[PDB]
Amino acid sequence: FEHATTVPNVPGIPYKALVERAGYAPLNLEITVVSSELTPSTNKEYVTCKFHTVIPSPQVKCCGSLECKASSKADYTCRVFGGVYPFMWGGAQCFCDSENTQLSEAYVEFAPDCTIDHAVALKVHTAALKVGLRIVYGNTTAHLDTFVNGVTPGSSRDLKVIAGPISAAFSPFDHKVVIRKGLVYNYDFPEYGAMKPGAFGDIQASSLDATDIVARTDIRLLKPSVKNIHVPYTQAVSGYEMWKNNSGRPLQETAPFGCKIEVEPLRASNCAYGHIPISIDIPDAAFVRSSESPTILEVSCTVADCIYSADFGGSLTLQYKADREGHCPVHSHSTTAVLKEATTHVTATGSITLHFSTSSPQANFIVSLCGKKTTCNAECKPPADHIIGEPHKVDQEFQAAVSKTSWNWLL
Amino acid sequence: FEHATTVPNVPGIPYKALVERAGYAPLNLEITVVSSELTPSTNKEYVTCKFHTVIPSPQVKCCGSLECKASSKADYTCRVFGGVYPFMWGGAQCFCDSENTQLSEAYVEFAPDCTIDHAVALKVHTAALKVGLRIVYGNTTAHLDTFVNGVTPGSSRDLKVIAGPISAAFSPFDHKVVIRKGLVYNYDFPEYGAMKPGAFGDIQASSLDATDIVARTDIRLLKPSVKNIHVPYTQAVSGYEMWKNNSGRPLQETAPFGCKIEVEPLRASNCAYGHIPISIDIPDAAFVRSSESPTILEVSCTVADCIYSADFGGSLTLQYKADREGHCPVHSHSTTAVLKEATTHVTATGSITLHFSTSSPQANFIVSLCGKKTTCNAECKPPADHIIGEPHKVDQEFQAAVSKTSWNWLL
Amino acid sequence: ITDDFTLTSPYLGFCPYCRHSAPCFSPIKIENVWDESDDGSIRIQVSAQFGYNQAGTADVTKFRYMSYDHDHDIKEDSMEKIAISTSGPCRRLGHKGYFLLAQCPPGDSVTVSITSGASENSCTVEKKIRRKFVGREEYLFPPVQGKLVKCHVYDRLKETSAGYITMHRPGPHAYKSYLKEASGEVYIKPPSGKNVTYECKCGDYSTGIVSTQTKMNGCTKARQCIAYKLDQTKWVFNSPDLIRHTDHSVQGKLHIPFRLTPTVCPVPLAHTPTVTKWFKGITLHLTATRPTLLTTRKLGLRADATAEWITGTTSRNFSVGREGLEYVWGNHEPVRVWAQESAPGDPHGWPHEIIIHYYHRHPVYTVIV
Amino acid sequence: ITDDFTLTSPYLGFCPYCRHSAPCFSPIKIENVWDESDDGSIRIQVSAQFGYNQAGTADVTKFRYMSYDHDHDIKEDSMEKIAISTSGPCRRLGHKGYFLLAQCPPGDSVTVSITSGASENSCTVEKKIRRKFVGREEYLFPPVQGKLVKCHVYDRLKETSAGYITMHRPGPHAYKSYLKEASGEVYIKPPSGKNVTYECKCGDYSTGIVSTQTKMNGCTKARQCIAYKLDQTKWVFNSPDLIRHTDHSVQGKLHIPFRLTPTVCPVPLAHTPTVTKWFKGITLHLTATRPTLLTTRKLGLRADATAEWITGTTSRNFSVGREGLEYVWGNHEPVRVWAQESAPGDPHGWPHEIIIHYYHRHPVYTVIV
Amino acid sequence: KTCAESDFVCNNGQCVPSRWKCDGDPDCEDGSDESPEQCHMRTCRIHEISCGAHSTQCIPVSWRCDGENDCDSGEDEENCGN
Ligand SMILES: [Ca+2]
Ligand SMILES: [Ca+2]
Repeated sequence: FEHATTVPNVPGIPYKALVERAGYAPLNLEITVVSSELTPSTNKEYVTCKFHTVIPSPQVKCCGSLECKASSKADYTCRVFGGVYPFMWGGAQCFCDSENTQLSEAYVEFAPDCTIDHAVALKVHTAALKVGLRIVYGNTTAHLDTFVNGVTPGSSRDLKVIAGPISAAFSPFDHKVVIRKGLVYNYDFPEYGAMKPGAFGDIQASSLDATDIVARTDIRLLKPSVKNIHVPYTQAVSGYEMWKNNSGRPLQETAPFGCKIEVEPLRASNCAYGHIPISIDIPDAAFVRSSESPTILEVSCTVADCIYSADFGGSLTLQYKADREGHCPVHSHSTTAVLKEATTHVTATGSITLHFSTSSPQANFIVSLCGKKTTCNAECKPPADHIIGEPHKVDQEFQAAVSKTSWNWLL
Repeated sequence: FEHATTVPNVPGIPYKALVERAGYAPLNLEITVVSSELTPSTNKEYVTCKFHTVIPSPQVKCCGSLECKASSKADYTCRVFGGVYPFMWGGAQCFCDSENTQLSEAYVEFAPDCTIDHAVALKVHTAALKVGLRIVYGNTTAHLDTFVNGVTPGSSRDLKVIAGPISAAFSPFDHKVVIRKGLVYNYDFPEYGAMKPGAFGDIQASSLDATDIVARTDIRLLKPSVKNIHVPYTQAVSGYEMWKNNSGRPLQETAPFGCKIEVEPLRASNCAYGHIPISIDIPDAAFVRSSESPTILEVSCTVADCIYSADFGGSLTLQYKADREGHCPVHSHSTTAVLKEATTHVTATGSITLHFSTSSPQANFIVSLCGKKTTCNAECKPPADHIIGEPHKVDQEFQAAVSKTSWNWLL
Repeated sequence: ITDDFTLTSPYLGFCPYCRHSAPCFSPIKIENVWDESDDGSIRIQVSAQFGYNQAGTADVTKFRYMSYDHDHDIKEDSMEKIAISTSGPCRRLGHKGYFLLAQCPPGDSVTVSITSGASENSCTVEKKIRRKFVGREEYLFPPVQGKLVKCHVYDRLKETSAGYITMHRPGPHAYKSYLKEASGEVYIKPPSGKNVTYECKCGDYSTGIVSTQTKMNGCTKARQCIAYKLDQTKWVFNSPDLIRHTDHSVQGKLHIPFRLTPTVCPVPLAHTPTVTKWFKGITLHLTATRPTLLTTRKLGLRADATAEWITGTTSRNFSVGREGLEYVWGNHEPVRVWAQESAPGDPHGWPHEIIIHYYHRHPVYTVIV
Repeated sequence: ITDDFTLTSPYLGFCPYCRHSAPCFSPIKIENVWDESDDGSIRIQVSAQFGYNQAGTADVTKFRYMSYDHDHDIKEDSMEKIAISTSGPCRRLGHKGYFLLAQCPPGDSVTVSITSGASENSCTVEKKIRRKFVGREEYLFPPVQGKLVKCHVYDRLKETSAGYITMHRPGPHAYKSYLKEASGEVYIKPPSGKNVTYECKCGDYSTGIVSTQTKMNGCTKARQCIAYKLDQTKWVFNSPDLIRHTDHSVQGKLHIPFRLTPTVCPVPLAHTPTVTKWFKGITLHLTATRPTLLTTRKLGLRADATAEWITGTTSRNFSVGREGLEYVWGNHEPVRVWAQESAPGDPHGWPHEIIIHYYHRHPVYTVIV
Repeated sequence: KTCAESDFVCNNGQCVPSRWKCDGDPDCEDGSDESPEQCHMRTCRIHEISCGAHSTQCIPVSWRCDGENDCDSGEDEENCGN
């Protein structure tokens, strides 16, 4: 028998519910979320690191014509000079005076040790949402995982749970996102093939060891004017390091709703937002006829001093007279008063002590114990301590938050 | 023969007065104060300095367990950790695995070098006053140092003086004062017993050599996880050092009225404020009757130039004639004019020159040569030099600081 | 890749400094310096092969020298004479071929020099090496006990491949001491037993290989003629300070040792703060003797994260609402704090306390109503 | 309190930073560094007794330290191998027992090291050392001529005492080399000519005293049984890296040398200010090449004191009333200045310019009248 | 539970930090942390000398010519001075 329900997406805290069918004993139902990671569909386009400029030994021709060719090396640059005189340890390298020519050469490559701090550029879209559920009902536990889309059910061995579409929708990742050393940033890198000198993506490559490196660092050679031989060069500041200097706060400490971003599959696990509705089909085997559930007469509810706080402040007690031994689920039919325990053992004429966590100044909520419904009204004070490390159980709802005394004072 | 007067409380500046009787020539009576201390009563309660934590060697019991009982030593924090395997230069210090515990403890005691750097906390009240003043009467000099209440007298060689209560009473010290290294601050330290970590008074003790001291520095012990044996601990920043860093200006350079402050008895000496009334009696041995005192008549005034300032600016000349040669005191009855000289040698038809100072634009003041009064007036110009190192000998008064020309103009 | 080391030779370089602080030709010229380790280590590449004998028989405590004088050969000296420094003397952790490891205090220049011997030389290059820490909570010495975090240190073991460096065939190496200016003619001379390859152009281009003092065809000035040795074939590094050969193709590939290897390392933990709780707020009595980081962020629809390196013993006032607030402090785990609705007054009894209670919470909904 | 050093012994500490930049067990471990002097003197306390031979007969040029060998005995070394350094080398000033005094420029860490050839260690701790001056007018070196104030400086004489140190019974010290794992069982092997005691829970708790190798019953692993020696009786300090005895009572005391004493002390005098006089004010013309403090205050009921460190050549303007002010520049004695009335205009002016003189004085009280 | 990837795995599965591996000190129950299989070795430690040149047994250097054998062979009580 299916049972439509709406469950808030707040991992860790439960959501009590009661499912009832005519001619059948009521069954307790609780739904708890233990993990919820949203995994965007990524697509790498290039990686980058700090370029290491290499300058090959300059070739000189003793007064003969010289000119280079065009190669596929990254940021290749030729400059031919006329009227030089190189001086090595044994001086006068060329025999020919004021007519020899030398040509420079410079091309960039990935640093030998940049295999450990390479920055990966990613493009992400269409953020899904996968949740690991945990549901129990009538003394049996079920552990399962399912998606959030409205079609595919994450099936257990016996269960069939269809998690409906989630009302709210957001993604902490922007359109473009970079990755380095396990920290997930939020940048807008230049696209492939369009570099900018001194900014991020100064040197591009499809893979770490790939030979198709493309870079632009606007190197410009200079005509040597020193007695000995050395090829001078001027280079723009490294772009990746410059980005690293003022990288800013990573998304691990900036994403809203409390998501903690993992790096290996680029997850956003364990954060709370919105309401995810589900449709659970309970197998018929779990139910039981109404002739087996204990019957109870004269159920009365007395309320001890409570506090509407995150923790289980409110106390409860019941008086009854049953006819046979058994265990009877308990649950309250109010949307702003969550109980503590579902199954309880019922003796002939005993008393049960409960706990609950209200969010309303007055406790006008109906408690349903094994089918019998009772109402009890009370009045209790705000909490004393005003900082807790436990998230709240219910919402304000802006209706029951106003006391009965204030209500009859206004009206 | 008693006389009542009020000497202004300004050390170093004498003021001139006379006494008149029946058939007795007036005699000079000037009162001056050389020193005046202001000692308030103190009540030391504790002395503090920077601590030095002494962490005893940890205790380990092999294949067993132990408990630690608290002691009375200052901030004795103790813990026990179960399942440790201590190591040192010779490994395997315990013949037991995950069953032998260790004992970690720490306390606080006075530094071995703070016997000079200690800060003493005081609490002062009922600031009394004593003054040592010089009296010259009849060309006779006496030195007395009496109190300020109108009860205790000061007697030396038939010289009785009574000092009345001061017109205005204050103290340069606040309720709570603190002393270190011979200079006094002005701080509000916590009461003896309520310490706060990281602030002044982190350690309290009756004396630097006391046995039982009390302090709290929130010593908290971490869990040992290193391979060898060593106790971990974290502590708050030493409060005394922080206060020394953020002390502020000492009271030596903040006390008003110029009270330079000593530190051995916690005095406050040599400053000027208010008026102190004085009653003094003179024995008749210094009194001369009118029979032997030369009688002076036909007094006259003329002055070369008068200029009002702090020092003796104006110059006054006197013309007279008498019957006998001797000594005749000269005095100015006006409160805005004083005479530098005290006694003069009078002749038959001589002429003496006198120095006077005045704070009024008009030098309209009378003088009394052996009781013979006469008018004396002139116009005085403002001084060119507006910065000097001598306090003004007279105070500004109304109906005198206004020039006669302007007085006529507004009338 | 290649690992045999008997057919490569060191070379001279134009060191920007020297012993006398001048542009100098030294056999200890250095090309690159790397400081990408979280330990302070440094990999230095020099122009004098370390840890190898004259013939390359892989001796631990010998290194090639490439002497100054003409008829240049490769000699060796004891390894104890080597010593590198940045601002003060610093230790050495390994050596292999051109590269030698290091660990030096922060400074502004890197120096490698030979201490004693017949010739003393040095080489300094401007490179800003500054102290770096791991994670947060800047420290100065690694603590005895602390949290373990993932580091990245160089591997001091020599047999760890990190990269790819090339060599090339040696180029011409001219010498001035092979020419004589005695009279109106040019004389050349080779060393004892060596066959130089003289060649120069005055009148027309010419070459040749000789063994003793050889006459010229006829030509006045010997400055314009050159000569070099041809009996050399040892590979050299692709340095920017050598004459390129005619072909200049890659001959052999050898390794750059000391691969950067991930590992663990301890980091200090701060002093745990003391928390004071006030209505819809929180105050932290933080304390740290060295720069430590404190980051907060809300759990609602807006984050407005804050990061500030606090250094003293301060007190910060944070605002926490119904949604929540998480904060980290140093290397500690994140901790979450949720605020409830507890305002002064009472929602019963009298209206004058009901309005007080309802004013602090939602201070605009009660006003309009 | 005792002064004989034949009843004590050194101990092995755990220095956080040895020479090879790693936690280590060292004999030259230092515990505290006191920096409450006024000339830069430092009282370092280490874990090795100085000024005594092996038996402790008060020899100037000898010092003790425990040996790394397993038959741990106190050994000897020459005194001139001990060096102190923070940033540059420190110059030693004395030594007695654990302690030794030094003096050297500020840095960020204090190190002592044995620079011998056999055993060479270098402990190091993190201590913030900053240079301290006395009084005002911050200086670098004590000037030759100046006023004399009260400094507080450690005295080099070792016969003084300011402190109270304790020693306790030396705790157990087990060695892993006293066990064997020959075939299946354990062999407890004492050293040559000495007695060791073994306490173990091999099967059940047991103990025994022997001086020669024996065979245990029911043992299968070497680790399970540990044997230590019983020849340790000399008193040892209660450092937090040792193991306390079963009682751990105070059983002797020694002095902390180099007490703090007052001493006459020089301090520079700043350049005398040049004063210019203007109506109801003062214009000081200051100058100073180093941070100098100038402080002023009034003589009336309200002090409005001001203190400010200046470092350049600047001028400050002050206002002086009828009651006057005092200013204390640098180290010089206080000087007091009183101001009088010198407003422009004759108080007996024939024209109506009587107001202007009565306007500067009493600016408000003359408008109404 | 699942052992951390940051810690070492013994033959017994005990999880210990990687620093304790290859330090000449048994930090794990079965001794696989210092076994020659998990750590490459040639020369012995400073305080231990190889014995027999066949079994490569290492014993403390103080165990020489003491009068008692400390090896599986008989090369322990010879070549020592008086
Ligand atoms: Ca190990
Ligand atoms: Ca033996």
